[PDB]
Amino acid sequence: EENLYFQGSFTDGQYLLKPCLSHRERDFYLHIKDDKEWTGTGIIPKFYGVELHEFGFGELEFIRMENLMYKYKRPFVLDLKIGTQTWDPETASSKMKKRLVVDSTSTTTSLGVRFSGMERNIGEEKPILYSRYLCTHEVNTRDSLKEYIKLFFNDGKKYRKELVPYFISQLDKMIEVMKKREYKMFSSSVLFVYDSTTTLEDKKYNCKMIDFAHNWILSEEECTVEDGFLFGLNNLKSILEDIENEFKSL
Amino acid sequence: KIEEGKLVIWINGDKGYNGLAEVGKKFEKDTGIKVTVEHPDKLEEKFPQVAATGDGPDIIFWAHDRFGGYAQSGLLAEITPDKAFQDKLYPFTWDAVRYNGKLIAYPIAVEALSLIYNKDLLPNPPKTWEEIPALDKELKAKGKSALMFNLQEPYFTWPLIAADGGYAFKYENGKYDIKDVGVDNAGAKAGLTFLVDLIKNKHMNADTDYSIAEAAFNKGETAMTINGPWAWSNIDTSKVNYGVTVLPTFKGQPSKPFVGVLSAGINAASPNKELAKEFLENYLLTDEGLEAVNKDKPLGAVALKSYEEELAKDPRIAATMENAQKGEIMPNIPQMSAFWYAVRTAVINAASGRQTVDEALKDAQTNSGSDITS
Repeated sequence: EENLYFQGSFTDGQYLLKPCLSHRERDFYLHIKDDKEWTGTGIIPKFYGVELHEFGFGELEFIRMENLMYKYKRPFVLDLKIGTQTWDPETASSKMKKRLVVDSTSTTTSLGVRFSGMERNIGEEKPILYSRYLCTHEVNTRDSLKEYIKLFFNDGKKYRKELVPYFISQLDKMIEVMKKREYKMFSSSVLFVYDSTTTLEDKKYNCKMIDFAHNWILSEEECTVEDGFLFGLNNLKSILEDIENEFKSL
Repeated sequence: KIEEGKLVIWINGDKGYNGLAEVGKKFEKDTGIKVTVEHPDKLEEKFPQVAATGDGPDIIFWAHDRFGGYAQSGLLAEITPDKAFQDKLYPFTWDAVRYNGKLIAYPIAVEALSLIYNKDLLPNPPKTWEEIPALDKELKAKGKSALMFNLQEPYFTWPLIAADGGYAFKYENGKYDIKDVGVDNAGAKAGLTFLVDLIKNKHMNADTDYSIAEAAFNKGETAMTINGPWAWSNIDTSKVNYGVTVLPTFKGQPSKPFVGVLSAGINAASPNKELAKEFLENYLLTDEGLEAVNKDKPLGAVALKSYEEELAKDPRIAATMENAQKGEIMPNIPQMSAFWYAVRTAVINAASGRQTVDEALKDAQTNSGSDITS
């Protein structure tokens, strides 16, 4: 939704404090907190609990989450929004027209995945930031999405082709859980991160599903519209396989 | 639904509210207007709730930082002191009650941290932070410590962090620039590093809090503490022979405590604004008005020059004003809550050793700019 994932979030060492804009994300993490298919598989961030915090206007609700980039020296971050639509039954009618436009002009409709922002830290320079708004003109084809994902794997010196198998393995795990069709997830993302200083002795990379502000728990609530999530994951995997093959010449 | 033709005043229960009521009785004698002083629990929370309806007190007393949020929501009337009246109060206290360019409260009292020391244990307290490690070594050998103060709350640790150049939000053009935060510059790193080394070198304990530090000082266990005028009456009961003085310097530069200004704001919904102005300017903010309050519970230092000059014959009061003038007015802007969270988190994480100073202050920089509009 309009709500950027890290907007209003706090960093406390190895944790993030993520503000609760609604109860959906909170309720999702509480719902799966004892389910092994979610918590033992390394596909979502670790969840530590709900907490209230006062910020000068009254107490706000936050969830305490794993900081996936804890101690990263040179972070690389890519957010890909997953699904064939980024609106759901609760989306305001006033905001419907724009979602319908962006979903069709981006790769959301065609692939169930779209570029949602990137950061590259490319030596000792200021980070290079790549806006989500690139998705509707610069990253609006499968080929351009593949090129931008390859740029994510470009650490400024070389393509980090040795990391790609990890990302494919993670997507495979996400596909296996999401095949069960127990949730619908709209406007959620797969977050790709690594520290370019990562080595075999100190592994620093991660791929997680995140941003569950529009998750529907189908055992507790009805949601008839389709999310296209599994379709998005399959297409993303296909792109990563293509990248792996393209990196073979390196 | 505020009743016209009377004044209801809200002030915290630890203030001299019986003294303020005596000023209210003097007002009633002259004007025939009844003044009611009340001290309800958590009034600082109640006021924004109750004032939003359009009911509650005519006048509210609280630290100036909180009044910025009140003025943001339009709960405070613009005050109209003429030039003559403004000249009766210290200029810096007016800077504390300005919000969006307009004056929104009358300054009453000024508070700031000072160095409090045990004269028996240390008749010549140190002028610099740098000499405290050697001093602690000497005192430990005699069975005491040099310094204990609350390390859990950034209000207490910030004066050292800011000394060599740390700051919260850049102030210029009468305005705070919230995109320019000074928690992660060379100065802040230097200050926090010195603080952490004090802990590493066993001159302070990371877990020392308000209660532990106060008890220790008041029992003669430690030579120094850092605290404000609110703490003096407990030390008075303890029979420790103590002084209050300028905070130590760091790298030859003064420690910079945040200055709090107890202020009296006027409810924007009050139909008694003229009555409130007459009360505050011509009854309360006079030598006789502040004395009445001070007699009940001491105000520490005050914004009114004429009465401050009398109070400052007490060197503890002179010290409070000295440290206040070397410090900075506490910013009144909503973003301060993010800053406070940031510094609190950074100090705890660095002092505990789970983060280095650089790591902790990098996160503080980020946290200070977090978009807290929920």
